[PDB]
Amino acid sequence: RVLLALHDRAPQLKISDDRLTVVGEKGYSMVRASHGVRKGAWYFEITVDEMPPDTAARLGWSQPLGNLQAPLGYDKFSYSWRSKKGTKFHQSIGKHYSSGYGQGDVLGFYINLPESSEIIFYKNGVNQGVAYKDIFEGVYFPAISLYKSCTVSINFGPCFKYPPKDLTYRPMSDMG
Amino acid sequence: FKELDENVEYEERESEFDI
Amino acid sequence: SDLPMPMRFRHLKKTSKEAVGVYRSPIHGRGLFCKRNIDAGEMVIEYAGIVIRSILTDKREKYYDSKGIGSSYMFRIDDSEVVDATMHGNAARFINHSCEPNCYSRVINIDGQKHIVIFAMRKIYRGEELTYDYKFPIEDASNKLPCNCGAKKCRKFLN
Ligand SMILES: Nc1ncnc2c1ncn2[C@@H]1O[C@H](CSCC[C@H](N)C(=O)O)[C@@H](O)[C@H]1O
Ligand SMILES: [Zn+2]
Repeated sequence: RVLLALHDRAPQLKISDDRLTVVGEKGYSMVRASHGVRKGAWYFEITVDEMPPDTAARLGWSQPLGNLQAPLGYDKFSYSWRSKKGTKFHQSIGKHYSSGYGQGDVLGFYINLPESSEIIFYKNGVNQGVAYKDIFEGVYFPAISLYKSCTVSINFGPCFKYPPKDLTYRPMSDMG
Repeated sequence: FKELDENVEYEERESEFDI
Repeated sequence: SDLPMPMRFRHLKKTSKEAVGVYRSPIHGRGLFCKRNIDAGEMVIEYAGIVIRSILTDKREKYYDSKGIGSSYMFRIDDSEVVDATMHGNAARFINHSCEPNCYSRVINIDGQKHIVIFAMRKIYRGEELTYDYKFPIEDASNKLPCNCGAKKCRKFLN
């Protein structure tokens, strides 16, 4: 079954024994899930358990070469959504996307890779708009990057807290 | 060429053989 | 008794990175070289890559040439599967041919998957180039690639 990866992670991140919860340590660092997707439409959820002052998260999708010692969205291998101001990040360019998210929010992550690629982010079930289209081809892993000591939990499915309306996908847990 | 450490099985598409 | 094949396989995967390396070769271009003595019958390196069904090799050759990518780096496992290391692979891509080689290839099955592993045919000493016999099909006179392996029992051509 799908978990946060055992070796494919920054070492400084504090990951729970069940491997679904992760706490940040100092500068931005990243963990990928154990499974990735190449085609089709897929979904997973992240809950912000705790976001103390001066902490942040950049969440989204990463290819295997995305740098583990940088925020998600740092390089060409990943696309991210920042808790602060809801900025979307790719190749370290941050663009206007949505408003911010924080403690208690449940964030939804959709990707479609048709066999016209898209990445769409959700906040508590509400589509926040297409963030990126025609993305690089490759294998995309659910990915978490945290700036200091905040805490997030990832849900790969099959059951989601805020399953989006009028959106077809498979839960990431179908890869398990 | 991307370096690889372990073998990867190609996952063929349904249309792998089509024009 | 001998070690179970999967245990020999992790040890290889764990230690091959520090025992071999790629350098310029007196035989041809770049080759794989020995950085620590290797005992006879030990695993040297896996020929890693994308494992494809044999039927897909034809489609992939024509694709590689259409993009003007140069030569393919495909090693056949058996009649049914091939390791394609053209775009994804490891340092085993660079092992040159020798008419008197110090390595050989062997297919091993680990957890229902097949792997090409290069084995030391004899004790190999650091600084030796690692080579095996390509065993190319005997080709006609029109396209016979000459051999530069530099041995005295050299066959003059790869095919
Ligand atoms: N003994 C030999 N003599 C001349 N060329 C050789 C050779 N063994 C291998 N080669 C060349 O190497 C190719 C196999 S790929 C081996 C790596 C190659 N030496 C390189 O530097 O990239 C063959 O197509 C052949 O052209
Ligand atoms: Zn020769």
